Amino acid sequence: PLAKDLLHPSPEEEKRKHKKKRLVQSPNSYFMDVKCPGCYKITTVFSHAQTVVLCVGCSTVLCQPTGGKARLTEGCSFRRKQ
Amino acid sequence: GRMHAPGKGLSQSALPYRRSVPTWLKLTSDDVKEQIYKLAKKGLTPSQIGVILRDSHGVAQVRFVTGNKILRILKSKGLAPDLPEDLYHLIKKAVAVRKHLERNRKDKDAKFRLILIESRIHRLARYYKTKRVLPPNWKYESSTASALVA
Amino acid sequence: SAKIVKPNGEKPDEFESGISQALLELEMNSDLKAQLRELNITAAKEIEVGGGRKAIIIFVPVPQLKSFQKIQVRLVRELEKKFSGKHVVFIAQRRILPKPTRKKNKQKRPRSRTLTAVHDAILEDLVFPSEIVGKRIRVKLDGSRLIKVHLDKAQQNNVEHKVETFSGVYKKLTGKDVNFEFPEFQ
Amino acid sequence: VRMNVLADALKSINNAEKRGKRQVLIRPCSKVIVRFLTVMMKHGYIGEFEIIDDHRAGKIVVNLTGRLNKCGVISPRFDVQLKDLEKWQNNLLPSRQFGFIVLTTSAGIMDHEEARRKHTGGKILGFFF
Amino acid sequence: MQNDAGEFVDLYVPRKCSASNRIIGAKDHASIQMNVAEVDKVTGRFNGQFKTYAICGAIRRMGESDDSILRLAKADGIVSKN
Repeated sequence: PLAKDLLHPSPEEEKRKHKKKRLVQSPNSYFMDVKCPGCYKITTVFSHAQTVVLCVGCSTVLCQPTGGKARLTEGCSFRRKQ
Repeated sequence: GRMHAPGKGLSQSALPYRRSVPTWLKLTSDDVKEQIYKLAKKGLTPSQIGVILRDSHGVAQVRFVTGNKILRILKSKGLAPDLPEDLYHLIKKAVAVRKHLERNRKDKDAKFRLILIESRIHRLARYYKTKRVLPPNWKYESSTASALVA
Repeated sequence: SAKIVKPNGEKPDEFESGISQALLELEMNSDLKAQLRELNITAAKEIEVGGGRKAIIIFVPVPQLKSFQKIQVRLVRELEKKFSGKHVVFIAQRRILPKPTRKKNKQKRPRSRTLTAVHDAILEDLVFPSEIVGKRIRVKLDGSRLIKVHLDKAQQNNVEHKVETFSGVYKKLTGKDVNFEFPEFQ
Repeated sequence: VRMNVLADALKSINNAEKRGKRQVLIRPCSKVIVRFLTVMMKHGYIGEFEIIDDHRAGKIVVNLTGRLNKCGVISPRFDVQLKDLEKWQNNLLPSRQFGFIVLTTSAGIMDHEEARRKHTGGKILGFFF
Repeated sequence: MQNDAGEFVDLYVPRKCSASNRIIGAKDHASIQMNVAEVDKVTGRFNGQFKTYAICGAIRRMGESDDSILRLAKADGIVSKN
């Protein structure tokens, strides 16, 4: 492998490295929109959450913080945004 | 390398490239400052201001919205604390070790850890006494250290 | 053609006899009321790209440059409707301060207003509707360097024809050439 | 803990040219090491290199040609006068036909031959041949 | 090697590897010089001429001669163009 063009990597190889060490660094986090079942309120919760997110009106618990990436409590409506 | 452990851990946050606010964040500079003025009055500290408005408010980084940092806007009209947040937690953690060490005299491991935390206090105290964050006569006394922490 | 929309710090107003009039006249766009009544522009240059392809630029006072971003796409369309065969860009007047040296009491130059941070901040309002997702400045084997700017392609659907007048207006204002590229999403 | 950033970059170029590689990746970029590399690109040792702009310190990808023997660094930036320069040349150059001790002057980062075409003794910054 | 008289004062000009651009020595007995014979366009037979590539033994022992000889056939109009 003497001639890897290491300015233009494929995006597949770009995805399977560290979040550092990349040609331009970019985080593996994202933001996600979550409809709690029984309300109009779309929540804009961060993916690697560390807090217990509560809903405003129907104040049930939305997600649980865990090791890397937050586990949502109920099987709920859910989409990746931006 | 890690300061007082022989660790080579590479795990830290990586800001993305685009400094701009995303197109879905309809949440203005006036609104995020007054939220920070609200819930920092509910006893919270600048390392945990940004974590709850990241998780439940979508604001990715306050400097990308306001053009100012979190502890910078707390000091903007005076309601920021006296000791810095990172000096506070080393002093709070060193009191917990020292109170433990009185009842546990033959705990020779905690006697080794107690000087490693207390060295990191004084190396960081000499930084703030050059940036004039602390007064020059400020000294970490272990006797009155339990009165600095609440 | 009037002293309301176009002020200066100084008296000269050449080549605004139809330019400042061009945004006095227009009616019933989205945000008509909060634009024609209090905001203003500063200056305009009519430089050349390519062949006979002119490009009028608008110099803008900086604190209301932010107020031009939320109406820019509904101002490019009207200014290109009136000035046909012509492109419209919005660049702040940013006022370089010189680098101090060995040669009264000047308090220090903020790095917001330094020559490196200006010639960078000229881009991200030049390409307004597409922000910049990378920059790959590359030296051309002879001391001449070349900037490759990666735009986002999430708003590619307006910037296809303006890319060669983007490099020409960046060469006259700054002095250094670019070229723009549209890389895939990551 | 990177005490010298020119020393780390130019160590990194040297290992891959003897490894046979066509490109390197230089993790911190500087304005001393982009003016360092356009002294050997101009004399014809490396080719097209790109600066990867990030908002923290950028990266550099260099296209290696193969014409490089060694691209070291003189790690204390010693001061060298134009009286004193001739005994720097015969120590760390393989010959008087080629190779350059590149040194930073008040008039810019130059060669050794550019340093005496001008009258601009300076601080020695590195060498390459 | 072009003295100031302007004369060639040299026993020979040694070859250099087409991969690593370094000089094949006088007794580098692993340096190959082999030919790759191109064909004519319309019928695909050997037309008479060929193209030479020298691969030095130091880059040959390292084990990516095949990465080498394909890469310079990729650049010199032979293998695939995709």
